[PDB]
Amino acid sequence: QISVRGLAGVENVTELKKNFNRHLHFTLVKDRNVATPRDYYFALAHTVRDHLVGRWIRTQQHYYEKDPKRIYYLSLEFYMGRTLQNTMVNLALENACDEATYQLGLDMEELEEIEEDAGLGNGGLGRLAACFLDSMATLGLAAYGYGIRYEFGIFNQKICGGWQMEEADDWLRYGNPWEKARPEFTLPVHFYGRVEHTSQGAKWVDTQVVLAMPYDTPVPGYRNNVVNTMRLWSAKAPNDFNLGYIQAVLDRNLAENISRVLYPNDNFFEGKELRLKQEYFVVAATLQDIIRRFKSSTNFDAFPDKVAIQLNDTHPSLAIPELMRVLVDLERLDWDKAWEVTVKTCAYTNHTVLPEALERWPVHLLETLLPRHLQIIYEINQRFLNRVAAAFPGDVDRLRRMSLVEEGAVKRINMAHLCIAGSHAVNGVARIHSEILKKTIFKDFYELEPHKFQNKTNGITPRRWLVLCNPGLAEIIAERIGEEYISDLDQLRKLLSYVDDEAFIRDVAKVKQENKLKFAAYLEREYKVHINPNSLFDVQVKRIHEYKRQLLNCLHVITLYNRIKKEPNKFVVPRTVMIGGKAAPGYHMAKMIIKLITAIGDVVNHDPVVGDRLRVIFLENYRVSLAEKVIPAADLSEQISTAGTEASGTGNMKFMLNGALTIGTMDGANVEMAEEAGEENFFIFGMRVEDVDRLDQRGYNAQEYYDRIPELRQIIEQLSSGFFSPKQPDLFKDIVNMLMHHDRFKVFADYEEYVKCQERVSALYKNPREWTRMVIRNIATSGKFSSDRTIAQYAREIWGVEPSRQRLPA
Amino acid sequence: QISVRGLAGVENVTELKKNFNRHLHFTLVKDRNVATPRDYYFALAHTVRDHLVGRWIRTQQHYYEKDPKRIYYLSLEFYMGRTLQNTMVNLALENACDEATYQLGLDMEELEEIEEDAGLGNGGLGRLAACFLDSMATLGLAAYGYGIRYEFGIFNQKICGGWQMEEADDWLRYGNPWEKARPEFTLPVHFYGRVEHTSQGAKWVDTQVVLAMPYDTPVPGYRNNVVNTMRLWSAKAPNDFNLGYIQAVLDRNLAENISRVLYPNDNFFEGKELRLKQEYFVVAATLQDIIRRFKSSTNFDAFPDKVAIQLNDTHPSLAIPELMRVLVDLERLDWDKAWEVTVKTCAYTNHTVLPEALERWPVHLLETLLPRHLQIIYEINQRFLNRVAAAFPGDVDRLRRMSLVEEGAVKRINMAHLCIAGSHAVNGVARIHSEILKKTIFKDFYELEPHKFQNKTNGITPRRWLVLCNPGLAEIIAERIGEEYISDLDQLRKLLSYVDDEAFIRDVAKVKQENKLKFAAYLEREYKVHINPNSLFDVQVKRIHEYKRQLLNCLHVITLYNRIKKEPNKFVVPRTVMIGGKAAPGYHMAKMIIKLITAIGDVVNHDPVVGDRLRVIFLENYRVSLAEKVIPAADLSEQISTAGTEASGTGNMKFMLNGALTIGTMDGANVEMAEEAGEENFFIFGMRVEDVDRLDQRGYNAQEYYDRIPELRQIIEQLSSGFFSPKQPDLFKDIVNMLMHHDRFKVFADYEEYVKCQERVSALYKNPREWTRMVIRNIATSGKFSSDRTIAQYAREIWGVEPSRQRLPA
Ligand SMILES: O=C(O)c1ccc(-c2nnc([C@@H]3O[C@H](CO)[C@@H](O)[C@H](O)[C@H]3O)[nH]2)cc1
Ligand SMILES: O=C(O)c1ccc(-c2nnc([C@@H]3O[C@H](CO)[C@@H](O)[C@H](O)[C@H]3O)[nH]2)cc1
Ligand SMILES: O=c1[nH]cnc2c1ncn2[C@@H]1O[C@@H](COP(=O)(O)O)[C@@H](O)[C@H]1O
Ligand SMILES: O=c1[nH]cnc2c1ncn2[C@@H]1O[C@@H](COP(=O)(O)O)[C@@H](O)[C@H]1O
Ligand SMILES: *Cc1c(COP(=O)(O)O)cnc(C)c1O
Ligand SMILES: *Cc1c(COP(=O)(O)O)cnc(C)c1O
Repeated sequence: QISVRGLAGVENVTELKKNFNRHLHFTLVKDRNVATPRDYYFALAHTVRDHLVGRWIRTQQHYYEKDPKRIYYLSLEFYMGRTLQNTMVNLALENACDEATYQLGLDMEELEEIEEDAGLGNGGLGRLAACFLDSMATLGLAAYGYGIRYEFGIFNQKICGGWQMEEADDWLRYGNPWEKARPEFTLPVHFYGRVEHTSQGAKWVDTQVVLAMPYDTPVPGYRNNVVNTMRLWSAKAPNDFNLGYIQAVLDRNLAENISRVLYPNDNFFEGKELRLKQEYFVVAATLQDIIRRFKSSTNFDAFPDKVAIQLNDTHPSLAIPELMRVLVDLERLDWDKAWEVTVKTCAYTNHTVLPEALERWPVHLLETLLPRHLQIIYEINQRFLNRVAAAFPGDVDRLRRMSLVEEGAVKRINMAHLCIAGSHAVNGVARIHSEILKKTIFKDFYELEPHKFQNKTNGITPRRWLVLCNPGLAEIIAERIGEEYISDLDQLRKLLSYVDDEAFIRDVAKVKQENKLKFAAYLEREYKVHINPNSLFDVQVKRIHEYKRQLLNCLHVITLYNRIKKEPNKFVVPRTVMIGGKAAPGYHMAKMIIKLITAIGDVVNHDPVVGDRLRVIFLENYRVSLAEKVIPAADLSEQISTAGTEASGTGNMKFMLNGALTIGTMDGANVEMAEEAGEENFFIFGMRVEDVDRLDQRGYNAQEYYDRIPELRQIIEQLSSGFFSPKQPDLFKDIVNMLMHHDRFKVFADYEEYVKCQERVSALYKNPREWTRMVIRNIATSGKFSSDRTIAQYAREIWGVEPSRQRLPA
Repeated sequence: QISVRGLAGVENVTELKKNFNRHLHFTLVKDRNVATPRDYYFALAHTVRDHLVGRWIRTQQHYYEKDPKRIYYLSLEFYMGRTLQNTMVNLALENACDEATYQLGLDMEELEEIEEDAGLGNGGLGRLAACFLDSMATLGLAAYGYGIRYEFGIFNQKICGGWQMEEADDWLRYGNPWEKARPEFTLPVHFYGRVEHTSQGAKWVDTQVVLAMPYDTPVPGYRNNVVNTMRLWSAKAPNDFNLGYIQAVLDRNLAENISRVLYPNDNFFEGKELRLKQEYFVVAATLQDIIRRFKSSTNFDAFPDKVAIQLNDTHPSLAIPELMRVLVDLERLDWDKAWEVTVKTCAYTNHTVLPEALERWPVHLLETLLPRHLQIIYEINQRFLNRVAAAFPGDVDRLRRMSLVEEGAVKRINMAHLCIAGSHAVNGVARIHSEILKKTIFKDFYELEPHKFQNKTNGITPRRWLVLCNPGLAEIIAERIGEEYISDLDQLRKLLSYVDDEAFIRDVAKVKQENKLKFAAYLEREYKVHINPNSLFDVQVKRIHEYKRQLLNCLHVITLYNRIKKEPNKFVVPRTVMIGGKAAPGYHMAKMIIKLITAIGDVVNHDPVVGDRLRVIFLENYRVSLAEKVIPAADLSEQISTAGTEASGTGNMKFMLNGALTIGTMDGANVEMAEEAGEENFFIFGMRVEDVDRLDQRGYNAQEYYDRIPELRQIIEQLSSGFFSPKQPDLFKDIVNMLMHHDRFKVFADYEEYVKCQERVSALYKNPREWTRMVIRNIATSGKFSSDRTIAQYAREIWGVEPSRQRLPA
């Protein structure tokens, strides 16, 4: 039906129908009389998978023959979401599959909804890794994603009595048709033991062994016939493990727990032994695989010419001492040569400056679990500090600040300092964040080695985040400027010539309206709730965290409610305020924020004086598949973190691409988005980084704001007195106490400017033509935020490889 | 090449090659350049599996339409072995697959050796269940096997320093291509809780829930296009299970442990809670499935007309109170009606009279785990004892003996008594065993309800145990009498007309000689040991147990050694004595017996005076796939259990079919084998049951035999003094002490007759023509021991269904 979804040729459709029926019969062992919709989904997924495998084999064969430099992207998280539609988009099969299924009496959209998200990440960091894989394949890079195949991904969120409850995400229950187990490339990983010093070096002995079994998933590029690999490791006990008899078999679970569950924290370091085991597990298995592939092309001087290892935050930082262990202890390279190879091979991306997010492992843990790695870390530290002392003689405090070993009650290893010492490139993820790294937390390292420090502003894939989730928008764009923009997003600039075009204005608004109707209906069906689709859709979706300031949004919502109640017969622009996201299970304040949001909804949504002027909805179980539905429906994107706290953001970019305007602080990538679109086309408010710093020097006193702003005082009195919790009047006292006395994120300091800026949003929404013209100016300038741009910069400036848009033969 | 393996038509071969390459490419995601032999095995298995699925769907469809009476065979064990060859045999595909693989440059026999045994049983009981499934499919019965999908089957046995070591049997590591997961038919199973009595009956509440997920495996009949189902249940935790967060997810293993591992005991009741959970798990899931299928054909009067449930020993005995629970508590039938339905539905097969093998569960366990079932058991008992009291008034001791509840230190439920009370048929597994049941342990029950008690002599499938494992023998038989004997084994009687046929005599001996050469070579390759293939192959393979008397065999072997050493220059018929089998991990005496056998080997095999006259080999890791290799190579089958202890045996039958002569006691099915072949064609020795009873009344005194038999005294002195363990002279004192003072199985009492009978074996082996003529008389009369005969008797005399040799259409 729509051009960007490709051709539905008679031959293709016939062949797809044949293969669908073949899989239903032979693969699934069903006939049409007892097949369920889930069987039909699987028969389609196997049909589409067959089209990948030829390209997958040929791509991997091509890399063996050409022997290009290989890029290894190491991450503890790959937030992939669903695969079926993305595969169809990238193979140009969507219209053919639609037609084929339609002729079989089936609705393909319904089958798509059956697939489970691969929820192997927490939020932005995990999703960035997924976008990056898509871009590396699209740009023809010989790239491999390496991670852990968690049995349970990010928990499913249920809301019960307004509180978050967690349920296990048993995503593999019905099988995963996309992966291929490769038990033949199973590798041993060692833990515990002790170090023996012999005549010819150190030996790590008496270890416990866990096997790492790989599962491979194909990663198709956009219409270029390249299919790369994501290799995820699963933990298995050896067969002699603990080998009365019955108990020894049941105790195999202790080893296999390593890959059981994703730690559900976003921007918070928990410090548990199981997490450290996960980190080493992924690193040790991956590095053996890398070395095997290198040897099957003595001479490790060429290793950095054939291998790049990108560390996604510090989570895989043990790659640095593990590489040194292998080169020194097993290959018998001298230390200095090994270190040169290591530094030239590794590069580190930092994703946060929040102190509670930084990994600082207790020395006693490393000593017990990884005794050889601790020795190597100490030697790295001594040699590194010797360089510092030579460059800054007498500066004893600098030595203490830069040490990999932190002194204190418990000695800890600072993993970020290890990553900087052992990498040839260190980057932040947006311009403001990379500057903050050089001025504050890594200032000392920047002064020693300025050449290491770079910026690589984040991006998102326009395949998933435009073509897949918003085909109506993709199509009206394609009608004007063709299809090349899908792999060259800078071509969206051509849309600025259609800012005064009456037909284009109408089409952009029509597509938004359709997306809003479709989402309003989705809400009714799956969650028994009614919304006005003519209201402004005001959306804040992201993990729940104090720094992201869902609480600031809550204060605005209550302000609007109180204004309506004060002057009920005055016109206000109707809004549907939607907030969604998961709280980490142990993060009490985040769980209280969720409860506050639902409690505000319980009052606002049932007040007959409000009517359909204001609705507050908590969107349950926010995840990649839900993002694909809500983002195309949004009018206003809330990006309201305290300046200096959101390293980049990527949700922000998804909203910009899909025709929402942004209300935001000058934080993370918001700064660059505003620069690209023009500040006049963005709703900027609040303290800049420098203003936050000035307040911190003086002392933040929240009481001053309470005393000066009557509207704010009223809200705090309502919270304290039980207005939003009549049966439990003190339910929110922890929230009030934090806001008044211990608010690290200065919610009150941005309240007045936020409310005023929100009034400007409402004023523009009253003039649909001008709202839509501003939207066009945003979409048109979103090209910089393609992850294709991001990856091309990594490739050229860090990895030393050239991207290619050349197609492999089919 | 050979006729019984079917046709290799050009069209068939071409199609198999095409599909093999299709699976290698699309299913396995390999090309020929990186494929391993394991990949080739999987590509073949998927190719053969495709030929099953059409017949499988059609068979199950046919049962839905015709609605025949369904037979449910409940077992905790299904000892299946490998599937690939058996599937080819039953579909007549073996020669075509051989030719197809040969044209691809591959050796099919090598690929077959890659497949793991499905080792989901311990020995005879589990293997009987597997033979039965094959016969039920071959006889066109609408039959379902129901069990547990253990993650770890019977342990792999390694011998280290002559001792058994156990290793986990991780049989699913590389995947199982034969099964199909059916997560859509997942069912809840309840544990713990308590009983509430309401106005309208008992309710079982506050239970813990475990999910039972079914996996289905096809069971093809012999060339009749029938494919039945074996449904095995796997334990899964619900997603809200224990739902800090991380620990709750890791604790899901506690529920999933139910299906983790097979208890490795043969003829020994251990009494562990986990085993009871396994028993209930299989019963509760299976009964829900049965009832669902019955309702999808109010009125449970027709239930026994549409359903038969066969209990494989007492392991699934909880089916009786579970059926009552469902009918009374959930369907609201009155007790008497429910009991009538239950009794008419259930039948019980007993497999042992050894007292330590009988299940007697402590009441406190049932009270905690299954409180409603315990109440139902007590009510069954009271009503049953009321009938006993009315039939035998005043006989208070009979009431105590027959009670389902045993008094004592700990009260126990006798599960055999429950099975008799709640079944319309009770059978033993060989004539002598069924008679023993009526005279001894179930005498009281027989007097109350004589009509319940039957015999069904065991059997083996001639598909696996002749055609598959011994194609050379199958072929030379087929050349004379055609192929119909493979599904009608009584036709082997026609071979008696070829007992004086010189060509047939020569061919029978030639096939044995070929099998011996092939096995001698297998031993060299896989286990670095050399044997004389002209020696008599004297084989005892079965689980290690005192009752099976591997020790009696050991005494004969030492006797032969001592005779050689006494008169080294006298001719003796050369022998290779092979003993193999697993010991249960906690059965200390069984483990000592293994060590004795290897220690005898260490002395005998290295004595230069013995030469190649005598070799003693312990066959490591005895299992179904090893049975298929060693049994066709055997000359002498050792079946030497103390009279009254081996309920039937089935190894005995496998040897008879494959051209070995038998040395044995009049125990189990040996009695019927000797009756069929003629006692003159069997090497019978030792005490009969009545002689054992006479010795028990007088008192067995082993010292008397030691005092009277100099050859026996010498052996005991050798064991005691360290002749077979020079570095640890007292290593075998537990064995000596048991034989001299606490031998329940009267080894010494049968020693003299055993040695004399063995001398008669040697004398016959010296005359190859007469040995082979006796062999022909055994093979010719083995027809009774087809499991097809056994199943036809169950079908007619217990289940009330008619077997059919009619083919479904292809
Ligand atoms: O489990 C942990 O220990 C953990 C998880 C995520 C993070 C994390 N740190 N930063 C992020 C997000 O990364 C994305 C992608 O760069 C940025 O857009 C966000 O600004 C940042 O918060 N996530 C830190 C620690
Ligand atoms: O795990 C247990 O608790 C268990 C296992 C097997 C047995 C068992 N009882 N009898 C058998 C064997 O059954 C076969 C098949 O009928 C007979 O041929 C053997 O004689 C018998 O020992 N096995 C008892 C208990
Ligand atoms: O000996 C070979 N001949 C041809 N191709 C090979 C050989 N070894 C590896 N390859 C290719 O590389 C393999 C995948 O690379 P790996 O990820 O290093 O195992 C296969 O996909 C092959 O296409
Ligand atoms: O509604 C129906 N129409 C046709 N066949 C059915 C229907 N329901 C069940 N069946 C058959 O029975 C099913 C298997 O039986 P089950 O083991 O009871 O699920 C399928 O194999 C079908 O062939
Ligand atoms: C993009 C995305 C995020 C990151 O959003 P931010 O607003 O940048 O934190 C988190 N979760 C999901 C499911 C996403 O798709
Ligand atoms: C047949 C068989 C048995 C039973 O043999 P018995 O000699 O009757 O105990 C045990 N194990 C395996 C592997 C078998 O094939």
